Amino acid sequence: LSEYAFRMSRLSARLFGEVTRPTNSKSMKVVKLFSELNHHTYAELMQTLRFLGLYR
Amino acid sequence: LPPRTEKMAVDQDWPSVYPVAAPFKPSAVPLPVRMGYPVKKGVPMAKEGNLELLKIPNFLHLTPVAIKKHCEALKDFCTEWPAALDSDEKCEKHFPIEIDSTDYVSSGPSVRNPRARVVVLRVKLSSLNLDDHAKKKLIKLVGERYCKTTDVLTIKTDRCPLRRQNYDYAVYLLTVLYHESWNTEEWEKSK
Amino acid sequence: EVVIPKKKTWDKVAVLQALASTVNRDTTAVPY
Amino acid sequence: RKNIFTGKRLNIFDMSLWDVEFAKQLATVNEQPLQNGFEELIQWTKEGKLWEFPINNEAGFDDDGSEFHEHIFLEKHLESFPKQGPIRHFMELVTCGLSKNPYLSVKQKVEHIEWFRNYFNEK
Amino acid sequence: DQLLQAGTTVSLETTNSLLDLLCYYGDQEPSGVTWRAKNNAERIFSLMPEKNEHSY
Amino acid sequence: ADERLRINSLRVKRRWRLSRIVFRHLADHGQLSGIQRA
Amino acid sequence: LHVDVPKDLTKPVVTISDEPDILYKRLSVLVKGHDKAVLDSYEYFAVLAAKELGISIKVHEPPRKIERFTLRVQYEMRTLYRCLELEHLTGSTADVYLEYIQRNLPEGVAMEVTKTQLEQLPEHIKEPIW
Repeated sequence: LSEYAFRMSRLSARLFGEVTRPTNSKSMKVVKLFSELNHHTYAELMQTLRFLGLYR
Repeated sequence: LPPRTEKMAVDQDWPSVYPVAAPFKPSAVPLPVRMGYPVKKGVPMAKEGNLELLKIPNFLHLTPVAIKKHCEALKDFCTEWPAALDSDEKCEKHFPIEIDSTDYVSSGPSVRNPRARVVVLRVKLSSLNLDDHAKKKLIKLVGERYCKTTDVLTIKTDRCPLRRQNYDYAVYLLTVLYHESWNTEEWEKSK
Repeated sequence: EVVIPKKKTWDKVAVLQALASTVNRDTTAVPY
Repeated sequence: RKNIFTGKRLNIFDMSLWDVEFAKQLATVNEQPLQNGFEELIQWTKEGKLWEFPINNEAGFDDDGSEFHEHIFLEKHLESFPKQGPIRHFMELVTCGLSKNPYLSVKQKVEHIEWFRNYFNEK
Repeated sequence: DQLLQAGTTVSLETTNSLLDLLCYYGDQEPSGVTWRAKNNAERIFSLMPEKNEHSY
Repeated sequence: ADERLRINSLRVKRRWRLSRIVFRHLADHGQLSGIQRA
Repeated sequence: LHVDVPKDLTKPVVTISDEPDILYKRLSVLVKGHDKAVLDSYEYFAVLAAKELGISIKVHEPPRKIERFTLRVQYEMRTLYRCLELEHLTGSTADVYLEYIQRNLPEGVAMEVTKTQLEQLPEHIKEPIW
């Protein structure tokens, strides 16, 4: 790897917004972490319809 | 009560009977259509009460006469393609940059789709005013985004949530790439 | 010379209104 | 043999809840039942129940009028952190991660940064 | 009446709104009513301090 | 969600949301869209 | 209606703005469905509309996909495709055609419309900064 390729790559990283400092890969995990992100109630509805004379 | 198909003339205006997408109504469709795997020494089931005909997404509301009568009224909403652009040869000449964006139509309460934010800009480097050094730097800087066979640079932007923001980001990326390709560092001297 | 056409803007329900004016009333059917 | 709009006139001129209910009962004089399916679709579209066509998958969502520079360049919020220490490294990485998050608004990213600020300030 | 008992001064626009509501409904809740003497609207109209064109 | 993630950073037919028995019952009836048994 | 006909009809208001219209080189409409007959009928509908509105249309059938999964009891899902490439259509024509064909999208069929707009270079990039 020519050092010219090295600094041209880290310039590309600055332009496109990738991490300029190559922080290996184990500590690169938090980049991935931060890059990403009720049958109960329905039954008392059924009970309420029953009481009002509109179920079953 | 008797079905209203008995009252329909043979020269009726069918589009008025089914103005919009509506389910199969055997009392409204004046056809003796049958459907169903027949039983031994039997016939396919009749339309009245057939759930299988009710399960078909029928195109009764879209007949050729209906389609013509609709798209004749919809002509007022259209504009004309510029006649100067006769083929893709002039499209790639007068309008170098191609912006590809996608919309998705599913069925449900939510219209949102995460894949609708992606924007793809495509520009041929021959359309950009770069000298030898500039083109070399831009190609080496973009890397795989440039395909040598086609001379096309493809910048895909999806970082921002919306689509206008991604389009602006792609434009800004192209702008920087060009300007920083047209620049020589003190470092760049001794290649 | 590329003469880009002027954009035509129409109301939210213009297409549906056109399609509705495209079809007349049904004589053999009760109201919708 | 002359039309009713010609003749003698008075010649005396020359050229809240009340208003709300007045307008509401003006709405009634042209209140007829829907006459076909197209009118029903138009009525629901005006009420907003129906989607707009052609479908725009980002309809009704503007992300608080944010711009791309507010999403992609989030390093202005790291000024109060250490400028050259390991915390600078960790926060530069964190803002790089946030700037590549399309699911979050700018407000959520900045409050993440503020939580990191507060946590380090306590420590 | 509670605000009057508390000694709180009611703004003119508010009492105008009160008289609007009472007059339009004639002292009844939303669903003809014959005008009753000494009904609430008259009491409000008498109790207010400066009477403008809108109230009359 | 955010609070628990921050500290961590420093360091059956669930596909359709149905009971495995029920998915068979629904799919046999043709109820599920496009789930044809083969 | 043999006698009783509407005397005049309210044509919708379509105003010719001053802002220049968008231009689309291509517009690929990929429709996905569980049924081939529905896709064939929708293809006929869309093609007829495209011919009548003056839009240039070409249709093909991308390969079908199969999702097979076993709970022994084995189930299968079919996804069939039909791709309609419209070419050389402006912004308003494309918008109205899409509104029509998406409002008339049959049951169980989804759509993926890819639009390739033509644009010019920004004035910032015409010459280098000095």
